[PDB]
Amino acid sequence: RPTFYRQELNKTIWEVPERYQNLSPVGSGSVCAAFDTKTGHRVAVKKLSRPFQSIIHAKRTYRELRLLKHMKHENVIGLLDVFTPARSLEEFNDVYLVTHLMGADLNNIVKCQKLTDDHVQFLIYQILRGLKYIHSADIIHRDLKPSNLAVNEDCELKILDFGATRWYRAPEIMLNWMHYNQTVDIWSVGCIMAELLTGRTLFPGTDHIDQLKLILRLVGTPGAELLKKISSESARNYIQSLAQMPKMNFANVFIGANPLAVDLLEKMLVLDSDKRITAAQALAHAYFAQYHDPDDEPVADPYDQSFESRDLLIDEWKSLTYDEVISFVPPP
Ligand SMILES: CN(C)CCN1CCN(C(=O)c2cc(C(C)(C)C)sc2NC(=O)Nc2cccc(Cl)c2Cl)CCC1=O
Ligand SMILES: CCCCCCCCO[C@@H]1O[C@H](CO)[C@@H](O)[C@H](O)[C@H]1O
Repeated sequence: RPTFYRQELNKTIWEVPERYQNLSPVGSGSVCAAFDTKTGHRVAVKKLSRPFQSIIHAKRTYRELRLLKHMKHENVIGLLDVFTPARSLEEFNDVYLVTHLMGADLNNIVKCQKLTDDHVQFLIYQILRGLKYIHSADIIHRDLKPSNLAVNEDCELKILDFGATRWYRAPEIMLNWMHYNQTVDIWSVGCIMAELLTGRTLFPGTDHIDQLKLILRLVGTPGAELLKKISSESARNYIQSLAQMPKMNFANVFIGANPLAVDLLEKMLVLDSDKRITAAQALAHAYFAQYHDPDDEPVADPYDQSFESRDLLIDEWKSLTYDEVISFVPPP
């Protein structure tokens, strides 16, 4: 069991093994960049804030540990290490997670290099590939946007969650529809891709209602087939009252873009989540012919998330979390 050492960073106490050097704040859990003096590579180390404060917190701690221990894909954050100072369960009250440091996020790439059609094809391919793997474990990202995308200098990408966000949110998450299918994340990819093509935020809503108005101006007011599914008496009368926007002709909107990009955008940015292309379908889209390889778009091992429907005690969440810390095997 390594020797730990205590350090102070922007008001936070950090106890990590010696192995991890040159800590410097990256944001606020909180996250430091560090040098792994054991393998020679830069890492990001996340310290979980108040992991066991609530039942909701204690569960979310367990969730994060479980999810990350299961993600083993090129385009999704992976776990290099997980550790705690605590030599036993009684002492246990802090959690740290370790991943590969990617040096920049996608907003950074976007505000200071105008991207080629070839770049957009590569970056969105990678999001979809990571997303196929995510979706096959039955997991929904729900908060996909450029700041949750890590990119290196070869423009290689991983999907992650640092925890407006609204600009990339599916209109149904902002109406609290509640079931949500995995294409919520495909609506996000549409917003990300549009902005990679344009250099501009597709939907810069000022707030929650402006967001929705902006979306409705692009895609139009809901079609009969969609109105049809609004089981809620509620919505329907309100929507029919609105300025009855027709769906904008996307070719006209994303003018000079590759026509396969446009066509892929029309298949992601559909109001009706039942009609949006899946991550799998999208990888087979002709827009990605240069990068597509059906033998190299792997799906995840079965993910046991029976724990999600469980209501347990803080002490149980914590002890479960501890066993997950103990059982961690690092990758090669
Ligand atoms: C209900 N719910 C889907 C929304 C809230 N979630 C967020 C999702 N989550 C997560 O923990 C989560 C899920 C992820 C995918 C993309 C695979 C979907 S990535 C990630 N966490 C993460 O990226 N951590 C991290 C980031 C930078 C540096 C370091 Cl060092 C690390 Cl450890 C688990 C916690 C929770 O409850
Ligand atoms: C302002 C009008 C925008 C509302 C967007 C509704 C489109 C979401 O799409 C809907 O999502 C649900 C999954 O949560 C599905 O159950 C519905 O069948 C599907 O049509």
